[PDB]
Amino acid sequence: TINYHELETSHGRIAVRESEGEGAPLLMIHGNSSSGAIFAPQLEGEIGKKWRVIAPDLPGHGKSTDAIDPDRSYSMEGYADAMTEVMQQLGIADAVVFGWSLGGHIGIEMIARYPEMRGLMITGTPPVAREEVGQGFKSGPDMALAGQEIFSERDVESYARSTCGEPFEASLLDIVARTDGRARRIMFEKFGSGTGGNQRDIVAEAQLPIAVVNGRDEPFVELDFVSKVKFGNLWEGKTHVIDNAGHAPFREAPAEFDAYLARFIRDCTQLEHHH
Repeated sequence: TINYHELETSHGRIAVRESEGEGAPLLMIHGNSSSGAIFAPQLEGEIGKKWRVIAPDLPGHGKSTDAIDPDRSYSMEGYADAMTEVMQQLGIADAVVFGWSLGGHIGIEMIARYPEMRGLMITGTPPVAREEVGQGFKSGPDMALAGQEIFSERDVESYARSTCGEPFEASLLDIVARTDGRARRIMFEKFGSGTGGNQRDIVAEAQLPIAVVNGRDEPFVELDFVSKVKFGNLWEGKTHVIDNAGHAPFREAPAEFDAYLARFIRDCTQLEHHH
């Protein structure tokens, strides 16, 4: 079973889901207007059965409260601070981190804050400097929604369908509709303004293994750009692409995604470590 509990943090009350796996811990960080509940396939499947999968809800998302201070919390760096505080409270310093989309950007910001991170996998995330946003992302009809505060019952359906892919479930509406819209607006403005660390430079200089896994039919991320990004230590020496998946391969193509994630976790935690 999945163990659910809530943490009182400086950012607000944070909802946390944990699998019962006895193995090394994996923090999974959800995307913009999503929730850790999206990682059901990993929490409840083979990944969560073996490893201790931790899937919280960001402030303003899911079953977490809105941020005590939106100006502090709703940014890639603010979320990274919140997740670092969560891991401190959970007593876990050496998790492997998986970040989906916004969660991948948060994971990149966590590299400086969480130095014993054993690896970072990013999916739906182009590491970009602020001036590279146009190169790293695909312009499109749903792109503006990322930073749009007010969602109607539509501009909730469109967002949910494009970000989560097949299969669509009504429960996805509940998740997206709950999101504190201020979090979209403030995060987006701050990212475009470079209030946090330059993500291009961070991943180029990072020594920990970074894995990059995307769906081939990504509607938001330019895969050609991603395949050209410099990483200090790119896992298996290339960026990886899963056929018949878009923005959310961990739910669209779970067995194939899990092959990458399991192999990455094993490599980052179960191999002899040298320098």
